[PDB]
Amino acid sequence: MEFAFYICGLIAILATLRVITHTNPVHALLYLIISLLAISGVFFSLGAYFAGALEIIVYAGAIMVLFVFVVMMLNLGGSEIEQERQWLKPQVWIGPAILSAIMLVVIVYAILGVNDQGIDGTPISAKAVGITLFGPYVLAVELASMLLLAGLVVAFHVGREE
Amino acid sequence: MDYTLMGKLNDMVNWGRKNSIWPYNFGLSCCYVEMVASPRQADLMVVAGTCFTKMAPVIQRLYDQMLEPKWVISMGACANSGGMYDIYSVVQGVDKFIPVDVYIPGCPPRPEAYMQALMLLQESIGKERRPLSWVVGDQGVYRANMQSERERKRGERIAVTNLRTPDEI
Amino acid sequence: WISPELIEILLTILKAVVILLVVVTCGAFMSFGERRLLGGSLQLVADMIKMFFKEDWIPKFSDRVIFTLAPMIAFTSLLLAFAIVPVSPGWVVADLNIGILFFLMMAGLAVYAVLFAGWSSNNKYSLLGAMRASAQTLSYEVFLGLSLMGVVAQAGSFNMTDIVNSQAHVWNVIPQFFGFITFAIAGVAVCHRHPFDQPEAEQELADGYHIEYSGMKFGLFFVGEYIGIVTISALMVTLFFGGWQGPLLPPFIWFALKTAFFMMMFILIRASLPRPRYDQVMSFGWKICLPLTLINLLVTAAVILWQAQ
Amino acid sequence: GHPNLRRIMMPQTWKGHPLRKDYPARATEFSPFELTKAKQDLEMEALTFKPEEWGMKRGTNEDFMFLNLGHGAFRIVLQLDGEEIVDCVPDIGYHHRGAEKMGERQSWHSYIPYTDRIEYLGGCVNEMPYVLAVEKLAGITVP
Amino acid sequence: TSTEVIAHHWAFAIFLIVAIGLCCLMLVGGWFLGGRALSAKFYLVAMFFVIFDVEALYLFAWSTSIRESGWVGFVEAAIFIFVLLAGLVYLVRIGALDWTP
Ligand SMILES: CCCCCCCCCCCCCCCCCC(=O)OC[C@H](COP(=O)(O)OCCN)OC(=O)CCCCCCCCCCCCCCCCC
Ligand SMILES: CCCCCCCCCCCCCCCCCC(=O)OC[C@H](COP(=O)(O)OCCN)OC(=O)CCCCCCCCCCCCCCCCC
Ligand SMILES: CCCCCCCCCCCCCCCCCCCC
Ligand SMILES: CCCCCCCCCCCCCCCCCCCC
Ligand code: SF4
Repeated sequence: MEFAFYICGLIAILATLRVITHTNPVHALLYLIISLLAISGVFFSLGAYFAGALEIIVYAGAIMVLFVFVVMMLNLGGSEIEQERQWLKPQVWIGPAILSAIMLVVIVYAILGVNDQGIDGTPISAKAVGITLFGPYVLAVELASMLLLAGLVVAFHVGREE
Repeated sequence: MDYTLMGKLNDMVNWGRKNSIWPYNFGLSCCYVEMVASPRQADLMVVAGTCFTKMAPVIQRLYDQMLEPKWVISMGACANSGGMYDIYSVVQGVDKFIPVDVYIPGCPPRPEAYMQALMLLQESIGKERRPLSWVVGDQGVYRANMQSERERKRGERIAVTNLRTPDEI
Repeated sequence: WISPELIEILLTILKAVVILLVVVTCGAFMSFGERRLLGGSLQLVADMIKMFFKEDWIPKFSDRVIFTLAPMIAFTSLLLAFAIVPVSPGWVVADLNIGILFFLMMAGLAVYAVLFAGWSSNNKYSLLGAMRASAQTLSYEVFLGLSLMGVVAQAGSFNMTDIVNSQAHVWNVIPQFFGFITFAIAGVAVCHRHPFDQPEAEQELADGYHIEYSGMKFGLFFVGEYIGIVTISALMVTLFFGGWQGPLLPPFIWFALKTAFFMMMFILIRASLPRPRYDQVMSFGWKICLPLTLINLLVTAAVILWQAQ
Repeated sequence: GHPNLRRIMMPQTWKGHPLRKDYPARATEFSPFELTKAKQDLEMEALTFKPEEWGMKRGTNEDFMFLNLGHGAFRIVLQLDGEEIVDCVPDIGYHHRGAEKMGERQSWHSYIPYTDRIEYLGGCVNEMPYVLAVEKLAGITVP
Repeated sequence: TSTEVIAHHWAFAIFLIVAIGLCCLMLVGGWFLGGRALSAKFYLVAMFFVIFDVEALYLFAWSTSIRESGWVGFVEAAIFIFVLLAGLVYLVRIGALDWTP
């Protein structure tokens, strides 16, 4: 239950590292789906079963389908960027990578030194998440519906063809 | 028997190819509507009609889209040789430009003639040797020079004496 | 090296692999049954030999990874979605607490087969046709889950064996008739079955995504298609028709009889019910089936909370 | 004054007019050379489609799309506003057998099978007007 | 840490591994053997699927605990479902979901 967590975390890290340093959009989305599967494996290794279930049902099964759908619709076949590839020349990526490494080392220094009994991995089932969702989190559910309705309206208003 | 340019599995492969044949029926002309799958999935091409000069390229391209192993059956005198249309706009035979494995005379042949051609093709497939893999062994196709059908059936054809007279149905 | 935990885990491994081989062989047998009704095992073996030894050709202007990955998805998605179905007491592959949620993950991954095949088939018409097909499958996967959620509400949990045990007295086809018909429609839509076989037939600027797939990848698509309807029928049995529960026959016999009956019913409505239009399919889905699932879930919740003393 | 006087039976790159009396009826030698040219122009036809070599107009408005469609096999070029047909020209001549030229090269008796193979579903219906016209030429009244 | 749960874990692992290995090995056998020689309504329907799938996941969480939430949870989910149906009716009526205008 720990070996699965470490191997899935390593797979997720390597997959998003390949995502941010790739040029083909479909390959980037495929490696992104691979990392989402890995992070769902991370969730299942921790006992958050419902989180992994919604990770593959929705994140790697609805949102990334929309990203792939848009990629095929706009038909990116080397529109002046696949022939340039600025993110491989060092003057574009060394600076932001240095800044990100500094932020990572600051956050990691914050993480260490914090008391840790370990993660038990006890399965928090979907019925407990459902009880909490419609119990002490009622307005969160109703206004998450309101938020998704707002997103529906704005995405229709922008993206319609006419 | 002679052939033209470790053993039991070859017979197994031949049996599998022989019993599973997926046709691509080329319409072309009236042999098609007598006798009645993408070309990528089909392994047998049945040319049934006149090879016109305007759609010889269509036949050539749809033959080139198919994948090895591929066999060709030519039904009808038009696809055999040009038939009765020795004329400017007709290619005199589909074997001018694609290799044909079985030929059927007739204008049109019966559907049972196409069944007989399928049996002939099945025997031809069963008695040939092809490479098992593209990395091991000879990468050559060994077609067998089979006994001709008109010399095989010569004795019973010559032995015919009397037929029914044409004044009855 | 003799101990009965090792013996037990080897028996469960044997049960899982036996289930897997029976599923793949029943899918191949259904492929031949549909080919024949519209030695037989010798003809299937000869077909498999032809697909093995024909050359697997990849287009030069096509991505190799996506083209190779689409039939693997089309097979493995519902072939792994079968793993939650209990075919007999003690003969279930995995007793997951997510269950039909795991089935929903596999359906959501199954849409990627159509999308990937359409993109890797370097053709505008094939891309448009597969994009219409993926739009239809999304439009029916939008309510597949809720059509199952009615039964989850009645059983009270996501586990498969719990649903089967709640189907001890009355099978949920009788209370959840609308959930049953919506699940049947969405399952027949997800696996690309008739009526919704080829949505590109309504327009000549679109072509099928099965084209340019030749030989063994085409065979992967075919066997995965029939395996997908194997597991759709088995899930319909275990969610609406008692699973393995019956009065006289042994439980596996009852499950097999129900699954075979739904198999022939799917063959029959391939053979009988004709073709609707594409906009008719979209309108029917988005304007009938999703509100039907919502109203059925509300009525199910009201009935459940009414019958709670 | 004809709007588009192009070839309808022969391909556009055809030399000579086959029904003239100095044009030979019989088939010339086959060439893989010309065959691969005709194949390569059939492969590049969609790329180099010029919609006035067909009588079309307003070619790419720019919402209009030109397609080719595949009772016999023939092509028809379609001009579309979305899914509505604005104009279409059917490309025929893919089934041209030179039957009238064969009429000039068979005897009156031995041309009868060729009359059968025009409108192949007809058979004797296609046989009938030919023998009726030959019998008009021959001064024959049949019983 | 019972023998039944570890037996089921190993059985599920063997099922997944043998299934993916069977598909991969059969593709490998196919490749190795044998000789050689757009419209924006699609975005609209995918977007609607995404949004309605997230509201579906909310109902997924609700349905497994209908008994424990009581009538108050029924009222909350009825408000949720009514908002969802109002959005669906809005999309249908203003022509977002009409495929042939
Ligand atoms: C092997 C080296 C790498 C080889 C290439 C990559 C292959 C995939 C590697 C990752 C997935 C398999 C990892 C190994 C899992 C083996 C089973 C295991 O460890 O189970 C432990 C645990 C069981 O559950 P629990 O009840 O919590 O355990 C208590 C123990 N009594 O289990 C759990 O709690 C959950 C287990 C993890 C979640 C399920 C599996 C997720 C799979 C994600 C795949 C992502 C995509 C990978 C693509 C690779 C190729 C690019
Ligand atoms: C080319 C390869 C691409 C990648 C292919 C897949 C990679 C992984 C394959 C190897 C998997 C090894 C085994 C993994 C563990 C199996 C057992 C398991 O999941 O146990 C954990 C848990 C048990 O739950 P339960 O027993 O009910 O409760 C006990 C209390 N803790 O059960 C769970 O948590 C169940 C939920 C996890 C189920 C994961 C299923 C696989 C997901 C990936 C599918 C990939 C589909 C193909 C590729 C798609 C496109 C990339
Ligand atoms: C289409 C049917 C698919 C079924 C897949 C799983 C098959 C499992 C077979 C298990 C056989 C034993 C079941 C328990 C004993 C009861 C029956 C005994 C006689 C067979
Ligand atoms: C335990 C039995 C209770 C029976 C009576 C139930 C009905 C009365 C209480 C209803 C409370 C509903 C609260 C809903 C809040 C919705 C907020 C929406 C914000 C947009
Ligand atoms: S051989 Fe005879 S029947 Fe066949 S296409 Fe030619 S004219 Fe028609």
